[PDB]
Amino acid sequence: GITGTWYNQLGSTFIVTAGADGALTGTYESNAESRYVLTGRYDSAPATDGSGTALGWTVAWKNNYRNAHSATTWSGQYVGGAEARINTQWLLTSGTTEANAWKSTLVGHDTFTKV
Amino acid sequence: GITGTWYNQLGSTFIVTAGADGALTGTYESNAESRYVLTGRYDSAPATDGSGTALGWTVAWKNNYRNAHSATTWSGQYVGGAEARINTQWLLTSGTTEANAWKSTLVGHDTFTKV
Amino acid sequence: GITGTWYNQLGSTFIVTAGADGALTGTYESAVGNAESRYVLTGRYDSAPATDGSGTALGWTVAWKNNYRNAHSATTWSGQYVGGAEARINTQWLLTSGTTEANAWKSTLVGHDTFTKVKP
Amino acid sequence: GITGTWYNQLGSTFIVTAGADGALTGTYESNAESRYVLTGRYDSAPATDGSGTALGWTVAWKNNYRNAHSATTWSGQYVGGAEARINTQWLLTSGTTEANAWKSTLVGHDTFTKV
Repeated sequence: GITGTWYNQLGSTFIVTAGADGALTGTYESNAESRYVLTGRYDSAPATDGSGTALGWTVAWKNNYRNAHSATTWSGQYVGGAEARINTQWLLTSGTTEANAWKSTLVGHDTFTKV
Repeated sequence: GITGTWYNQLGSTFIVTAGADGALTGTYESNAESRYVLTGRYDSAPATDGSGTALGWTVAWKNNYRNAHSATTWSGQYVGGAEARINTQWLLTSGTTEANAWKSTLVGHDTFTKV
Repeated sequence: GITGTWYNQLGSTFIVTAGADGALTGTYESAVGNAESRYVLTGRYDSAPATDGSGTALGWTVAWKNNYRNAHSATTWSGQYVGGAEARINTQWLLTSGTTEANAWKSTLVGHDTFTKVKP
Repeated sequence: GITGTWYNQLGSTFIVTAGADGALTGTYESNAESRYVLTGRYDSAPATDGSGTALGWTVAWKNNYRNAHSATTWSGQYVGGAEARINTQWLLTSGTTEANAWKSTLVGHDTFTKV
């Protein structure tokens, strides 16, 4: 259910493989200059009462072409069924000096679908 | 610098290895029954201006003894200096039904040190 | 056009008046949680926003205590109003329950709400 | 416990009156130029178990002299006694265009004391 290609509504696309050990690994494409490594974890033996599957991943925004000095972690759940969704909240953290530490983190949410 | 053993106020311990091209691997404990796998990423080429090093990691709270059907993601930055510390904000998502999604996700923060 | 009656995706109703001094005053009625009947709200908004088509920053608070019950908790919504055809307010919110020191790590929930003047 | 002047480590100062209704009213100072109105709510009947006292408040960052086109909300709790403190998580949202909303909200924490 998780393994595959997921789209948000801003044109972003990620491809993930959900491993039996509970590993999540893939590529987030914000172009080869826009592709980044993702890595995370998921609940590999979820409850079967209609609850969703807890998961999370991280992208550090560096590849072989560019570097944003920042990272995004998404925390959320997979909802199967009808048309599957991954509903998430995210944190974006940027490298800053001590003095700008207070404005280092952005918070948001994102929903991914299989189409 | 990142590589090593870290602690938080509440006495949890996390062991990381920072890979030369941005990977993070390790364990998070709070005894082996409290040991879980972490995985994440970091900026392997941070600014030279005194800024910190962005990073993130995830833990799914399942091991071979336990499953709380939830996962936590930490987004933050490593600050090398007088005292090396990792300053984070985090998100804990639980698997919930669609009716309870609204109360699925906790938010907090955590400071890690090597001491 | 912030003043008025607003609905979120889960059918909660927010009745608010935007005054001249940047004040936000009203009532909230939730469709979920340890809740029943109206709760008092107060907040602030930017009463002289930019012209560039940026939205209007705003915020408000509800403590979940009325004459019928007390959930020992408060939510704050932080967001922006976007005017026009289908007007709307997009928010991220934080819900803090009172806890003892030991349980404080789990005292805050975070979430996102979207309000529209039409009920879903 | 709550009415009076509170200070963060940042320097910022906030003076509040907690009314019997559960109203919070006051000013947030960082000179007139840096003074802003705050309004909020608190639980005027907290449990007795030793649970802190839930509150929140908002400041829109406009006064007669400047306008940042932004608003911050603090969600947190009051913990009384000698080292009485208010612990909060905050959100700061900036008015942005639709294209830019994904980066409109910052998150962080702050701790307020009486000294």
